[PDB]
This record gives sequence, structure tokens and C-alpha cells, in this order.
Amino acid sequence: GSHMEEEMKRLLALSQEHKFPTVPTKSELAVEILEKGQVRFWMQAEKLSSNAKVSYIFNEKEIFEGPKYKMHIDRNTGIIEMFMEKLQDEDEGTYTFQIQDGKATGHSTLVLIGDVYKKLQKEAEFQRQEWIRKQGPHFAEYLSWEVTGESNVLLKCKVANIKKETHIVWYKDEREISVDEKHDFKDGICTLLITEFSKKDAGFYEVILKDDRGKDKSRLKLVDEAFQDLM
Repeated sequence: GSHMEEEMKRLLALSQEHKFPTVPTKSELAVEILEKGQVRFWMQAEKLSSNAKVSYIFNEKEIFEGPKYKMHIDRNTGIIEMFMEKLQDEDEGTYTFQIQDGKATGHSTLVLIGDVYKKLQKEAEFQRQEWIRKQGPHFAEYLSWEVTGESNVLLKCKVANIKKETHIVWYKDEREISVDEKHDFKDGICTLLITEFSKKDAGFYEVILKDDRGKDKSRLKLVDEAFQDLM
């Protein structure tokens, strides 16, 4: 139609322009289930003078910072950070932050109760990506193989941000490809020679990281012998 309203309704939907739930203050107090998959309350609050009060309310009651609800405000204008690490209350979940600075006052409520949270949890899914249990956003070392002229796969990973001893170490499902470790350095990126591979030796070439923490192995499934056969 001439209105083309819906069409723009899509375009604006594409922009994904958020940041609206404010008040006389500057609340953006919404519910962000973090990457770690936890609960997050966050409004802004540009003014912490005298009266300047924020009221943590849960289930129609005013609560306080402590173990179950942790709050952290660094009064740089009054940014309100607040966390919750799960549900485990009496399954209930509803928080109203009413803030006022000086003479102004604003309300902001969040809800995550069993029936409700499960809803936000889907959205959390995007963040729920807890598979990482370590690397998180942006990895450090990565594999990469290349069948060289001799038809061998030249296994090589690539190192990043790390200062302990060496970087990685090639493996193969508990099988340690035992090469000279720290005697001849092998520092930086490491390259080996899969001089022919076999469908009974193939699988995945493991990269292992042990440093000032525990470990860290991440690898893909390598098959070359199946291709060699085609050569």
C-alpha cells in the first residue's frame, strides 16, 4: 500500500535499535543474561548527589545487596551495576528499581520468574553458549593443515597471546606425537610432517595448551589419506 508502513517496520526491525526503557533519570534497566549465562540489572543514573537514592525492590519488597543479589555502583555519575547468578530464590523473580536523584523520580521493573525466565533464557541461548568454558570470545592457537608436495600434511598451528613456556603440543586422542620440545625451541608457530596419513591413524590432531592455568585443547578432524588415495 501507499503507506509502506510495514515495509519500514521491517527495516527498523533490522536496525535492531534498542535503548529505550528510561525514566526522568537515564535507566536502561533491562534484563541481560550475560555471556556467562547470569542475570544482569543495569540502569544508568547520571546523578548521585544527596537524596539520590536507588531502591532495589524484589517481589514488592525492598531488598538489599548481599549474597543473593549483588550490587555494585561506582558513583561515576551513578552507574548502577547489579548481578544475579541464577534463580534459586523461592522460584519468584520480579525486581523494580525506583531511582531518584534530587527531586526527580523514575521506575523500572524486571521480571524473571520460573515461567518467565525460561522465556528470557531462550534469548539467553545466544549468550548461553557456555560450551567455551574458557576461550570465550576470540581464541589464541589454531590448527591448519596443508598437504605439501611430498603429499604429506604439514600440521601447523598458530600461536597467540601467551607467556609461560612453550605454546602447544601435537597430539592425537591421548597419543602424544613426541618431538623435541624445548631443546631446539620450536617457539612461535609449529610445523610437523604427516608423511602420509592413514584411515586407521587419522581422526583429529589435538592442540594442547598448558600454561599458568590448567590446559586447553581444541582441534578438528583431519583426514588426508582418503584424498591421497584419489591422487
